[PDB]
Amino acid sequence: SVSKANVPKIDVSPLFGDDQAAKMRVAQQIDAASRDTGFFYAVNHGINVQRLSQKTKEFHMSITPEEKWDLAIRAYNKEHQDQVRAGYYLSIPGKKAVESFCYLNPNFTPDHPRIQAKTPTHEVNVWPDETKHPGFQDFAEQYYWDVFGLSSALLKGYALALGKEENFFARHFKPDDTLASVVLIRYPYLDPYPEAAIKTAADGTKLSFEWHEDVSLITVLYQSNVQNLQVETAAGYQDIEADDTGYLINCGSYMAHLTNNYYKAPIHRVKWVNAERQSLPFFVNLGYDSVIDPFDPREPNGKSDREPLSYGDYLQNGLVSLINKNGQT
Ligand SMILES: C[C@@H](NC(=O)[C@H](CS)NC(=O)CCC[C@H](N)C(=O)O)C(=O)O
Ligand SMILES: [Fe+2]
Repeated sequence: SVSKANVPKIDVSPLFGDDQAAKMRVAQQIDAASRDTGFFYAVNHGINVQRLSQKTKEFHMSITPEEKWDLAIRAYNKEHQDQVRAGYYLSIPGKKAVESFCYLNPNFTPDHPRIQAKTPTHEVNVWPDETKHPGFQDFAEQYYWDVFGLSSALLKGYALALGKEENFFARHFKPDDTLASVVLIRYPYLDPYPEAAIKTAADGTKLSFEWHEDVSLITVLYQSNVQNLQVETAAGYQDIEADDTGYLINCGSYMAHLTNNYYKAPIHRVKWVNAERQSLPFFVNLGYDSVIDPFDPREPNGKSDREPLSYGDYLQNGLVSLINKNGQT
């Protein structure tokens, strides 16, 4: 008595090519999914997810407490005042089970103009010692570009779905300046599992992370094959099936803003499961000054009474608000 949500599997391979009629047939599927539950699995994506999972497991199981403090974001280590987003997010044994590592655009180097200007939401990534984690930084940086490619293709499908030219979103999603992030999250098996680390929903469901809409344009997520996510629907919360061969895709609240809620940002939550598993989201964020004029695909003239919002303003407000609502992660 918690039924499964309709989450279609869509073959996105035409989005990488030049068959325009085939791309329109993919765009139709994206439209349908975005108007129903808001979630779909992208299949035939070209990314080696098994390897991704293996490399990530090797990192999570070998990092030590010393390394974690040395990489910690400022919420856990006061000496690291520049690390708001990038770094290690520690667990608190007996109180908080989850732990994670976040990194941003590898092009945000010490000489990048936005780093020199000290613009909010831009940081230089921190990495563990190469001899303790051979090949990890290089793997993680190449993964960023692999998922960036998949995301650009997906944004082509969303633009066509909405009646726009294929580069409508993608032209604002650029290697030199995207604020996109990867998060490598570890959810542990624990015996006993501390009650303090388990939250409870109004409907009685045990949770690891409460209800929310994503802070993103779209979210491109790989998870282990253990069911955990739920989406709010007409008929209550419904289970999203796991599939550790595909990427789970949904719209974030910036997409909802731009489309006047034609494509809603679905409300979803993370169930508590006592299992050792991985959750590896890529948050598709645009540039700091990117602005798309809002429109409404349900209106004849397509006009909307929403005002333009720059991406940088959206993102900094969003990330802080999500911490205030659902806690530091
Ligand atoms: C999917 C994953 N959830 C999450 O990652 C949750 C909700 S979408 N996301 C966040 O807390 C936002 C992380 C932002 C990141 N630090 C950045 O600076 O860009 C999970 O819990 O499994
Ligand atoms: Fe989410």
